[PDB]
Amino acid sequence: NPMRDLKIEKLVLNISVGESGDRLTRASKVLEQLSGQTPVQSKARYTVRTFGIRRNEKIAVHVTVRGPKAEEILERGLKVKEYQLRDRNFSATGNFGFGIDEHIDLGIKYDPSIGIFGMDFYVVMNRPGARVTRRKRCKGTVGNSHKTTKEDTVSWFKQKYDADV
Amino acid sequence: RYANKRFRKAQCPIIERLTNSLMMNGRNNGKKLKAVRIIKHTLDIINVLTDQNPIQVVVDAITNTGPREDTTRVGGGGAARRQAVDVSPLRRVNQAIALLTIGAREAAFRNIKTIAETLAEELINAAKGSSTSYAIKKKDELERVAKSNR
Amino acid sequence: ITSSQVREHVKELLKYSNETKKRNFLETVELQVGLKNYDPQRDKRFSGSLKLPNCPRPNMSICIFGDAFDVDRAKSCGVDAMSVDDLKKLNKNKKLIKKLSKKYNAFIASEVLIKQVPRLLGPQLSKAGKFPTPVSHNDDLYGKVTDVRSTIKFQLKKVLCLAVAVGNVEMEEDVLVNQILMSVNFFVSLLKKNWQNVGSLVVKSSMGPAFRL
RNA sequence: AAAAAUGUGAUCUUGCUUGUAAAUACAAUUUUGAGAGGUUAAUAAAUUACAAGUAGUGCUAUUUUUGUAUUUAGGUUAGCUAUUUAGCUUUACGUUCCAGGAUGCCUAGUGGCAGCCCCACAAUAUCCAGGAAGCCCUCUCUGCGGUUUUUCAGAUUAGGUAGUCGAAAAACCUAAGAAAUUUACCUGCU
RNA sequence: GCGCCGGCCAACUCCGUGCCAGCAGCCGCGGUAAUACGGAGGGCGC
RNA sequence: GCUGCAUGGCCGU
RNA sequence: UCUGGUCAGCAUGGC
RNA sequence: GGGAUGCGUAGGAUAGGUGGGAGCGCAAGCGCCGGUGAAAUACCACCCUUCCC
Repeated sequence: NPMRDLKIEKLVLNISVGESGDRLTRASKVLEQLSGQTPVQSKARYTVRTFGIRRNEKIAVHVTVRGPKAEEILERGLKVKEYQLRDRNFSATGNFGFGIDEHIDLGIKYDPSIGIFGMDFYVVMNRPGARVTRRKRCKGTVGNSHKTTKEDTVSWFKQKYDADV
Repeated sequence: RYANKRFRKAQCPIIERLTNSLMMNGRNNGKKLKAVRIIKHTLDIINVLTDQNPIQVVVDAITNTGPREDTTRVGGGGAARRQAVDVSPLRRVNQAIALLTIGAREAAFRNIKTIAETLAEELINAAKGSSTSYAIKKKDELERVAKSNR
Repeated sequence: ITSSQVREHVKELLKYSNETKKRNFLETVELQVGLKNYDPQRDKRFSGSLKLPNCPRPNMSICIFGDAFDVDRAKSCGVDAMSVDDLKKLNKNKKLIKKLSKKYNAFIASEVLIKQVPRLLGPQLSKAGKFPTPVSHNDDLYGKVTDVRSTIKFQLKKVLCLAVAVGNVEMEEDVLVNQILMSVNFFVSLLKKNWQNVGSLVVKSSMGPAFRL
């Protein structure tokens, strides 16, 4: 029972692409004093016409979560811009964060996404034992039974703090 | 030239014609009043800082400022040589007065609500008691230029 | 150069010295050598002390700077003694110090005293080449005094030649030659060319004429 | 910095030559837009520090007390024109912007002012002119720049001089086939 | 009946026309108000 | 709506 | 004199 | 080789140097001494610079 219940594992915020803290190391400042940690990431994909053609990229991305830091964040997080907080918005797996997608090559990849819900929010929902699949060892796979359902997912969060819409 | 020399009414305080001329040089936009004031106030400035009577200080200044010789260009067969020549007595005054006011305006010191200190300081600096200041420089420079091309 | 040749030099020199059979006073033997193909400008010049194997015959004037014991020995020897107390006084009065330096060929000083002597004395003594030789406070001076007497200084200066006192009329020709050899040894060591540098060598008594080797 | 004392073997120091070490920065506006390529090819100035040799000078070579301190400073060796003062900018000769560092040199003083701690003025000459930008141009994306082919009758009613490349078209820029086709000053005959 | 009617050269208006069609001995005329082209009415000459 | 080269008038020079 | 400017002030031939 | 020659300052003075040196001389003088100086000088020598033969 309690096992079946859905809770949020790692969320992680993120930022847009391009260089960050261009004038001075900034934009990391936001994400700072927000969420508590300070991630930074880099990128690949050299020739960008209006992007850089830098290889190793300063590119801003970051955040993550845990338990309880993203609760008390993802608190006063959701209840931010959500014209349609949920619906079609997230999908089979449980949760999402998106907006309007573009015709781009997708699907055959690990599936990180451009998608921007908020400063592209990533609530990811998983119930269960699930640490099973992720963890290195006999990985195991999710049952596709005890898997999240969007319906269940658009529950839990909604029951608390904010309407589904 | 421009016209016949018109005689100028002498100064109300000290009935010196030369003074009025100086005042005219200062004035612009026909603000005759401000112009007279600046000169008068300067004279008062000349009195305090310097024991001497202002009228004397001014006249001496003009004397130091008047160029005796100036160079005028002329076209010779080749190139335009700058012929040195004397300067009319009338011409010398206009140059002297004009140069004083210009140099006076030149001074950094912005004293009195107006220009009045710059005039006061300029004149003293001019005197040859103190023969220095921007006004005298121009005067000395012209004379130097002349007789260079004697 | 060779021993036999010098022996002849010495022997001849003694015979030549005359006027009478011999002066009343004992003359001394001088050895003079001229050098060639050496530039005096460089540190080619020689200033050095040589201990002669058989003494000079005069036993060079020597001064001793030091305190009791060392000073006592000096007095017994009959040498001038400069006491520890005097050193500062002498530094102050250049007039006396200059005189003292001119009068004596060598100076021996208690080793501990060396800091003080150069501080005060060094300006006068050093230029001269007069700087004292240190000896332990409780050393036995006699052997040294004998050698320094029985020591002679070879000082070329900028000039090409050298004159040194080798001995006395009293000493044997063999001894004079031995002493000359010690002098020659220094030159041999100084330049790579060695003795080759010696242009000419001569021996002579005080009164007597010089004879070329 | 001043004072006193011990004292390293008294003692004492302005320099010349060789070896090693580090700064002197850089970015930006602007440029044919951007990146990459020799910001080249060249040759690297000079300031301080330690060692040795050497005239120097015997070489490394001390401790205690006192005021913030009572010290020297400041400038000076940028280019250009000029017969002097001066002036201009502020330093350029591969071209653009800028620092003056060595030695030696100058004022320690003169003039105005009631007075000054208040304003003005001197200084030779040799050393390197050094540092960054910057390089005919080339390749790529591919460039408000600018290519590729064709046609050219005829000015409210027509001509005389003529209008940025003579005009126009379509289109090319990884590709250039392909087709239509003006006017301003100014005027007329029976 | 025949030629001519812009000037030389005597005899003029309308319409058609539109650098066309045409005229022309010379100067020239016609590119939309042409006594100059073509017809018509009128006129001059013979 | 065209033609100030078909013009009046008026104006500039 | 400039085929100066204005038919867009008005007037006016022609289109 | 013989005769000349050697000018910072201080030093009675134009100190090229170095070794010997407490004397050389009837004396005068000269030196030591004293002193100045980085160095001391008579007298005996040797080594030099420049000039002459």
